[PDB]
Amino acid sequence: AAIRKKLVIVGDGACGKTCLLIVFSKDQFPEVYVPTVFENYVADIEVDGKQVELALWDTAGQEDYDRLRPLSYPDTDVILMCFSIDSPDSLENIPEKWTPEVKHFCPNVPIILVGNKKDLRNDEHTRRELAKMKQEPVKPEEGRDMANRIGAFGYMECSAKTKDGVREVFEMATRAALQ
Ligand SMILES: Nc1nc2c(ncn2[C@@H]2O[C@H](COP(=O)(O)OP(=O)(O)O)[C@@H](O)[C@H]2O)c(=O)[nH]1
Ligand SMILES: [Mg+2]
Ligand SMILES: [Mg+2]
Ligand SMILES: [Mg+2]
Repeated sequence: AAIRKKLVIVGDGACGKTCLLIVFSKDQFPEVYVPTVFENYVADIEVDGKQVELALWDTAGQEDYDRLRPLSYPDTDVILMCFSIDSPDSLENIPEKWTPEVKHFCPNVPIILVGNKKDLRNDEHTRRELAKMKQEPVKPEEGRDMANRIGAFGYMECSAKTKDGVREVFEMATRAALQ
């Protein structure tokens, strides 16, 4: 009857995974109370005229539990693989940590590469703090290149803070899961 797809979100601690789920889940109508933990959390989305049940799994809190975390991977239909645009170190962990893991436990599962916190790219305090480490915010082309490099289905940027791009992240994930 209903189409259910399992979505798992991964990426470094504090890169915006939980906030991204919260903003998406709060967008749903009728309005529902949204918790701060997501484990098989069912969200109903309509994409291209089709009703889909997305079962959301957040790995926040598990980023350094290398043996516990992969227990969430079986029968995943789509991966949101996140980094934060205010953290080049988070982007470097995409090929170095997250991609090998996800490809191992989720073979042939489509990956959406997601750059979070896009509102920080041109933020004065963010630039100043990063410059102390000889870094700067991630550029869009660096995100697009990484997405090609890891064989992502697509690349999206979003901000949980402004909500820009959030809907589109989940529409893209849903299409990927269906196809
Ligand atoms: N400026 C900005 N801050 C964000 C955004 N998303 C999350 N944050 C903040 O970044 C921190 C980590 O976010 P969280 O979603 O808990 O990250 P998680 O550990 O990956 O689940 C929190 O202080 C959030 O309020 C965003 O889009 N823009
Ligand atoms: Mg990351
Ligand atoms: Mg976010
Ligand atoms: Mg839940």
